[PDB]
Amino acid sequence: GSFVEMVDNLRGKSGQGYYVEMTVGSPPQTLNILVDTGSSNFAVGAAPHPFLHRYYQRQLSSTYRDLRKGVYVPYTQGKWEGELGTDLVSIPHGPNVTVRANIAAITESDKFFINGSNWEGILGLAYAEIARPDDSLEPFFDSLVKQTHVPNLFSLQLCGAGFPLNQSEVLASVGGSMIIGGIDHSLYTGSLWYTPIRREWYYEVIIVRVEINGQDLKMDCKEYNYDKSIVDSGTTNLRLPKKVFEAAVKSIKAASSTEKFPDGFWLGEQLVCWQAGTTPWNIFPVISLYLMGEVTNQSFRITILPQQYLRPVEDVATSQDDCYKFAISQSSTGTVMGAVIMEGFYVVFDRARKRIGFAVSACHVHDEFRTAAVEGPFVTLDMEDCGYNIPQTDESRSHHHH
Ligand SMILES: CN1C(=O)[C@]2(CC(C)(C)Oc3ccc(-c4cccc(Cl)c4)cc32)N=C1N
Ligand code: NI
Ligand code: NI
Repeated sequence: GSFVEMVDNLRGKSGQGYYVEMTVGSPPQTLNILVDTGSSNFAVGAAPHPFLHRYYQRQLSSTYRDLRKGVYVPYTQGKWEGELGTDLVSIPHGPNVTVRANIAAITESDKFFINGSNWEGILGLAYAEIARPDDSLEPFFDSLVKQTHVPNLFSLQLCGAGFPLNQSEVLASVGGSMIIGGIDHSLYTGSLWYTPIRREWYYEVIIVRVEINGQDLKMDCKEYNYDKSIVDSGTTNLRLPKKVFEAAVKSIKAASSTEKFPDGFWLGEQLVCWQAGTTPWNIFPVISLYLMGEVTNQSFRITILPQQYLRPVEDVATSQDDCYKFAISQSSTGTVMGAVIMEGFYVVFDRARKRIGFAVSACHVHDEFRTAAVEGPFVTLDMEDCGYNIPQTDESRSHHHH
């Protein structure tokens, strides 16, 4: 219940992801790698790029093997692509093991790397189903478990920033822990509650109820999971399906109505500020997501504060003020529980038992009046099915799974 060596092994800049130090090759080449529960490839910069100080040099590794197959991964704003291979991989502030893993050597990319983020690659921690080019490319965590005696579980404590801030010219530093193979009891307090992983592709879960400041949104619960709900350390915001987003914003606007913010604020495109230390936290409501319990007809709730959904961004021009970005945003691809959710909680990705645990994080930002909370059970007699079934395309139906 104590993993001192892996506590505080995450770093990053606010809004630019949390990364862990990894080594690749023989002798070990250190890179900073974004921890991403929303994808399933281990992919690292492997050629010069303007935003990289360093990259994986395959020619310098005696243990590198080329798989003689390329990989191309487009997404909304751009792409990464490169060459598949295997090499020896370790996590210096992780388990004392070295594994041979698939590595996608990124040779070309567009709007992938971010100036100043300080990471050079991505560690996709989700399941094989969503790996590229296909599900036969074994993800890193699968290789780790198979090759070692590391328990099939990892846990994440993402610790977000708060005012006062150290620097005006750079983004706020963030920290956290990725405990590989276990649960560290110093990272949480109170009860640890589990929700089932609905299906092993993304870390998919089911939300059964949503409340804003104690008030039920009263929507068909399938709307909350349209077309999926996932836990994603590779997303900054809490992202909500259109209908849910609009309902949530209406409620948050109403509660906070003493303050008249520009439309740009609610779109996440503009900061709002108060004089240092005077932020009226109490005018902003708590948000509770009720997640399906392990027991039929049970749920538990995770509750977050405005300290989680209003992200601190220090303004060079107004460094005397505390300024915030609204970090709840609209989705067309379902609910995404990103850093806005995860920074409230210690989150246990219990792959062995097909479940995700939540407990109050020992590092969450709060005040003297309210705390992020994990509470249950809530019993609902004859609880409905809140899961959505994504329409099956012919292309996906046509795949064989041998
Ligand atoms: C949603 N999501 C992505 O778009 C993605 C997809 C992938 C192809 C792995 O590329 C990236 C790259 C950077 C970030 C990023 C960039 C800045 C901050 C953060 Cl948290 C992540 C997120 C992703 N992984 C995700 N989970
Ligand atoms: Ni080191
Ligand atoms: Ni076949």
